[PDB]
Amino acid sequence: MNLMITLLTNFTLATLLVTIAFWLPQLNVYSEKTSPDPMGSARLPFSMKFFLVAITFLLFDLEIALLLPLPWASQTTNLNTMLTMALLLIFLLAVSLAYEWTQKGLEWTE
Amino acid sequence: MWFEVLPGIAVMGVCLFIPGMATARIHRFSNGGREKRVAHYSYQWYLMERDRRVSGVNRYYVSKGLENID
Amino acid sequence: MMTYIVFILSIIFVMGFVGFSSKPSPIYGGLGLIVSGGVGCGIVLNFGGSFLGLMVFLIYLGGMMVVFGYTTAMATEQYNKVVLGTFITGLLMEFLMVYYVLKDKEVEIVFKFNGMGDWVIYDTGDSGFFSEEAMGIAALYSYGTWLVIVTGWSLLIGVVVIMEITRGN
Amino acid sequence: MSLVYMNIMMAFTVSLTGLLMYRSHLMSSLLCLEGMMLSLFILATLMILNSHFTLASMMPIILLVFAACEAALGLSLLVMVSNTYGTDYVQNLNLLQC
Amino acid sequence: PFFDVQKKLGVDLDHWMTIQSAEQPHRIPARCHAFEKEWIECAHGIGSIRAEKECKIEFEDFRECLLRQKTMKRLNAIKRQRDKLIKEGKYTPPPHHSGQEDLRP
Amino acid sequence: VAAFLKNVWAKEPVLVASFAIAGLAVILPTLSPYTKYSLMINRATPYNYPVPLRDDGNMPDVPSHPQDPQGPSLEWLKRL
Amino acid sequence: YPTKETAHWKPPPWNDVDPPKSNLTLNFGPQGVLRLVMELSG
Amino acid sequence: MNPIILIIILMTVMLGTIIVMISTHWLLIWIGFEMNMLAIIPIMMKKHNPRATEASTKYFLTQSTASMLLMMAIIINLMFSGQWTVMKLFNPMASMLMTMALAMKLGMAPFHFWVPEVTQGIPLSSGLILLTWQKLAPMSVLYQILPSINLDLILTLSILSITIGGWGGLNQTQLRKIMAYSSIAHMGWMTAVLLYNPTMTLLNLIIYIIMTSTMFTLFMANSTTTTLSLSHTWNKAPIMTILVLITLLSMGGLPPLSGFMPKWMIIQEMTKNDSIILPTLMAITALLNLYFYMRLTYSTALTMFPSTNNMKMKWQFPTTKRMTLLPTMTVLSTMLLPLTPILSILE
Amino acid sequence: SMMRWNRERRRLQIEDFEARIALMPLLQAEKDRRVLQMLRENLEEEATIMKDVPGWKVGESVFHTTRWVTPMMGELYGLRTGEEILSSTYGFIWYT
Amino acid sequence: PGIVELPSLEDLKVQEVKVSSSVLKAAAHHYGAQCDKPNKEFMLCRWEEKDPRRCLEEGKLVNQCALEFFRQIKRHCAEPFTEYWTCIDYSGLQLFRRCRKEQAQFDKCVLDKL
Amino acid sequence: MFMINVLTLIIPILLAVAFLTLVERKVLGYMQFRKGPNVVGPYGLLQPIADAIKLFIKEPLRPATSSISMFILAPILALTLALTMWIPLPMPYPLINMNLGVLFMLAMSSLAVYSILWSGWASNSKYALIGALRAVAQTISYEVTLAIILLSVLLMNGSFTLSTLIITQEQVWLIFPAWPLAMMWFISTLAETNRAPFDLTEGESGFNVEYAAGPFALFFMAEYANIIMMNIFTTTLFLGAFHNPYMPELYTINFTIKSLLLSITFLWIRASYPRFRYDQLMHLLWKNFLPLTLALCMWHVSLPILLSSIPPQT
Repeated sequence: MNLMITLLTNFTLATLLVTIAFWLPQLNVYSEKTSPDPMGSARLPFSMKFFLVAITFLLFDLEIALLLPLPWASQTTNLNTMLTMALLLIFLLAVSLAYEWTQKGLEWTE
Repeated sequence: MWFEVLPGIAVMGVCLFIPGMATARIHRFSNGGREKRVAHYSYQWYLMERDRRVSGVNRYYVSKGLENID
Repeated sequence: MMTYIVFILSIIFVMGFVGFSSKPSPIYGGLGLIVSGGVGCGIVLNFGGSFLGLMVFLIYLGGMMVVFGYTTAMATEQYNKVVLGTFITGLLMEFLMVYYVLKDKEVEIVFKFNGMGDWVIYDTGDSGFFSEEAMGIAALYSYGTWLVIVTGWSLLIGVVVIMEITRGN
Repeated sequence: MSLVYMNIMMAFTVSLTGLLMYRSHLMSSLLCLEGMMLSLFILATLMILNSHFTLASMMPIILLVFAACEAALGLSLLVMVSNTYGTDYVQNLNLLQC
Repeated sequence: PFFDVQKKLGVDLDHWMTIQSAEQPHRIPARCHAFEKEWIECAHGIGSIRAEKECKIEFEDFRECLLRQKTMKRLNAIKRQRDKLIKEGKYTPPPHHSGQEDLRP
Repeated sequence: VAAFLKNVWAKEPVLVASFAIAGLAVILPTLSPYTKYSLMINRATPYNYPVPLRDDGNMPDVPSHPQDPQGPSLEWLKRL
Repeated sequence: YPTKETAHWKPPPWNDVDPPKSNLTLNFGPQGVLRLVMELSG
Repeated sequence: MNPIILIIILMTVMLGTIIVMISTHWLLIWIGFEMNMLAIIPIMMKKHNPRATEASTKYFLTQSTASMLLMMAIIINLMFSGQWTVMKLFNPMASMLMTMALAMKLGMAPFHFWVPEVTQGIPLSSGLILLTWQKLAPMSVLYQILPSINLDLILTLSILSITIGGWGGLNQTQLRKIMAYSSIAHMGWMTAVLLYNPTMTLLNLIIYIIMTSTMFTLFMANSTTTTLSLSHTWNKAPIMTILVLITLLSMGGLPPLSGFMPKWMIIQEMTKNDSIILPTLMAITALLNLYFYMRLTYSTALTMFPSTNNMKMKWQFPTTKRMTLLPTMTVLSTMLLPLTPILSILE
Repeated sequence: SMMRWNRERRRLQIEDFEARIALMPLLQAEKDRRVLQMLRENLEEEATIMKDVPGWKVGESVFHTTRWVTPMMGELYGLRTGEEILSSTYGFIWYT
Repeated sequence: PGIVELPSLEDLKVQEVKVSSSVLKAAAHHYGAQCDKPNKEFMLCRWEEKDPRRCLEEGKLVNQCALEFFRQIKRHCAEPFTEYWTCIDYSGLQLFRRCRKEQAQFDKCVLDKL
Repeated sequence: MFMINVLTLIIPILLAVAFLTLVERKVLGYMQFRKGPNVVGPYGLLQPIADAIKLFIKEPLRPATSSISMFILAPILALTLALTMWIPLPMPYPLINMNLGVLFMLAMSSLAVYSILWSGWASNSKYALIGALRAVAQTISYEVTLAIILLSVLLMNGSFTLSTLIITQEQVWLIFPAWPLAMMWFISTLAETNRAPFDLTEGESGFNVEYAAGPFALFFMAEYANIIMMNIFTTTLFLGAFHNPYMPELYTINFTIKSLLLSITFLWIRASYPRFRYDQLMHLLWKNFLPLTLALCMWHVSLPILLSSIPPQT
């Protein structure tokens, strides 16, 4: 409960800071800004490379989560099976990186 | 002269040095002149609860030694 | 009140799902389901599963719904009644079941369900010098050979799928 | 069983009734799919952690990863619609009927 | 159909995860290891129909160990009776159920 | 096999360094004979109690006390 | 079996290929000083 | 369409299906299902046209919803059983959720609404794959869970699927939608018999797989997608018209052809369990199936539709396509009746 | 240097595990007496709380077998104050 | 079902080892070396009977002999034990590696006196 | 007495990032032959106070907010993720001791991009959205390489607990047998904080252009808190100092010294190199950092088995 106490205290201090930054200068009577970017009227272009590198990040992070439990696993009895599994998984990461290299993935956003 | 920015470095040092010393002193004061009994595993927590039950005070940091037995 | 904390969070969890059940806009739905993922991970963490909770934080929230927000930022250009009606319907059903489980302490929807607090099914035993779920996860590299093989094969095949079906030619 | 179990069932039925009767584009359907994801993950983790089945801690993480890749596939599908009709609305999905 | 490659070429793939009473690292016991052991030893090699007709008591005990429904009902009835008896105030709880009893160790 | 090696070193030193390190990490656990030492180190860690077994009357390889000489000792980790 | 509701269903194209039914332009402000009209493709 | 990538993808589909077949754990069943659908997604995006994207989007949404229902059933079964052997379930809700999850996966009505659309928008090889190999794994899943299957739900799904498939195939003129509704009707026919004798289910599955493979192989060989080009094919090769006529005669269960083998023997396992009205109703809907089959053969071979002028150039070039396994699967779909008791090998 | 230090750390881990192993039978006996005392107190309290309602046998175990079954948290601490319940069923997880 | 059988408190009243965690941790090795046979008897009974109610008296034997350990600590070499357990008790992790000099002193005092 | 410890952790964080701004200002001044602020007080001691009071009374920028709730929530989330994340650092004992503290910091550092995403979404300008997407892509990739490097580091350590890592670094420092991992971690700490020579958040448009000056100040304090956090993390985990269990303030002084010189090295490196391009650092990871990092992970997961040096779990 101490962790949640720290989280609540920190979140309330952030709330106090944003309340000071948002409502405290409203006491002043400066002006009202009527205010009548390079984007004139065109739609936002769908740069496909950003989406591709985002889902590549997603897949790599997923199998990084697969790769994670080695420090806990290092105390297991069957060390040979662990070594084979870890080397083959990192080899799978290398193979996926090589494929993402070959099929024009790392071009125009290298 | 190169010895003019070091007051800011010293203020940085005391600012980064105050919370560690503060939490060490608070840990030493709160746990009865001892460190905080860490519990990374359930056996350590069970010995923690055994100490709290044995102590007769419901505070483990007042530990009972050899004199508590006959 | 405190001892039902997980149950309370579970209620908030249901609330979180209502926060994107009506689906008014994908961005607000993503925010509501982010909040629901946080409270569901709190539910997991209160049962002693630190590793599974941080799996939820690291991968589900911080590594995949980030990609969901990235994709939905590529559409849904910036600037309902039945949305709000379904919101009040879900609110009424949620609160009605809340009074049902807080007064009767028992209900029937599909099976017999009890409303008593969940602090009676835990264990007073000790696992020793190790967390049970920590080496439960750690047993993957010693026993789970076929599962790791098919997982790596499926993820590599998903990489193949991403390279192929989004090429456009 | 426990009340949190029934709360997870009610959450899953909420995600089910949100996934079927949509009005918006495919992002709402994928968000409700992620609701199903989260509900199944929390239910499996609670079951495994309550009954002390140590090995079946392989169940929750795997129960994400596979369908997580499947979820990524869905994102690509939406991009295809975003490369064809401009908007990913479900009312534009009326070309295969005739 | 159900092709049994694992029983054919004699290689285990998922038999270890299949049951809760199987071998697990550091021999960590489940809550209902004995109940499941007795249920499986009751229902081995006799067929599913005779297993569900003859070993119903062991499976019911295993289900009660997993779900804990009768214990829930019993404890809820006891607690509700305690709340009622504190409402009309005929009985008072002893000091050993309040936290001031000089616990055993 | 010689000019191609120096060509891939001059073109992409990172890739050939990664391949060389991966090959070393593939071939060195099998070549180094200290893997069995880690095996007996991991297998001898007492995470659970060595629960005593009932003496029927005929068991010379088991002792009646932890200080008795018979049984598996762990002095090889002490000496190394 | 044409009815009123399905009276507008055209036959599908013989190759089963749907007909397909630009580039970014930037106006950099003057906020030396230069105003650039910039054309981008990503 | 890199041949290495296509080979790897096909091997992944085969591996996923065989993982569903040979596993003893529910998680591995779901693993095979997920890898199968993930690797079958690029098969329906072979031609790179927006209709394929539409069909694959609908297919992915339906299969993912079915998979989420499948985990709902698995987790409920774990709650009420505490074990993971692929066998009879230990909860009626688990059986109900699993039954409509597999009905959603297999395109059983009223969860059939994706089947006539998706098959309309994908190439004929992908349509053959979806209508032939995809049906194999959930048949194994339904076979391994038959003690806990509720009779009322599977019977309602079967009769609704047969009736809806016949009545929906009665109207379509495209070949792929007719094939989809015929597949729906055959799925209902061979799921109606599952609870009584699954050997009949396996026999009908093998017969339907062979006959649908023959039909799709003929459609890719003639390069015909609608009724009119299939009518026009009689200038090019009359022997192909004779072959499609005889296998469409076999497709409606008319003796002495192979298609009369399963359904009749399905009736042979309806009167054993004292059920008489049910095989009559499914026989009447099979007559509806035979009606639109007869319409297809009237359009194809039993008449002589008017052709165009360019057929003459098509008379100067033989069929250069890889007509693979067409004669063997054509013979095995017409003259297999006197070898009826071969179904004994499926026990 | 790190192989030497890891070997020394492994030796210290073996020593601490041996210390826990030699220590734990006393803890097992103490825990056994504790859970039996708690179960007897709960059984006696259940016997004397409700003597008026019909259809009740005291000590009616819900399991058909006569084998010993491990007690629950709710079976032991289910009749005490809320603070002891909190410190028992959530003390370890919430301990910092 | 059947009535669960429970022994009363009269079979559960014994003297208690009212000592802290570090007090048991400091002399745990000599605990395992000196009073080993009743501990082995009690846990073999516990592991084969799988029932506390059939092993209680055996545990009482342990709860006697363990006290016979501590008395032998108290009457002869109480001061080195006091130094050792307070040095162990200062550490929050209760590490054995940070009190090697007091460990050696206690070992030497025990080996000469007992 | 716990809330006193929480306050004494969270208030010196704000003082430390204000003095980060002040010290960085005079160091960048003195690095480039000029002088820093020395007019307000003795050696510019009162400059951050003037900065804070100036930034806490100014007018906002008044943006056309598409989502007011998201615009409010983004700086609160940024400050929360920068401030509550300092807990598990062992100096010499953490405020809250977790068995998985490094995983905790890694998960929240991975999800810290939500503030950038919501800042991009709150501004209606599409170029700000494009810059936010570019920053998010860079951050998620660089979090991937951070995850691999940290995975290698704690598989060398063997346990996820941060307090045992001090015990691990007792004989020799971790930088001696993991120097190539040290260089990749130094580039990653230079690069993950949106810093020069990879600072694309200033060259051509920031991800918070339409945000007000108050939220901009909150974002800057959050970024500098993350900078000090990961600098102290590098100091603790690669340069672990001697820690007496009875005499802790020598360890506190020692790791404070290493943290101060590592922050000085940060200000040094930021003042010596021109900015890169987006495709340039994408090429830096996706074709040069990732295979070397994977090879290092392979080598460091194969080494302790062959060396009989598998570290203890406990």
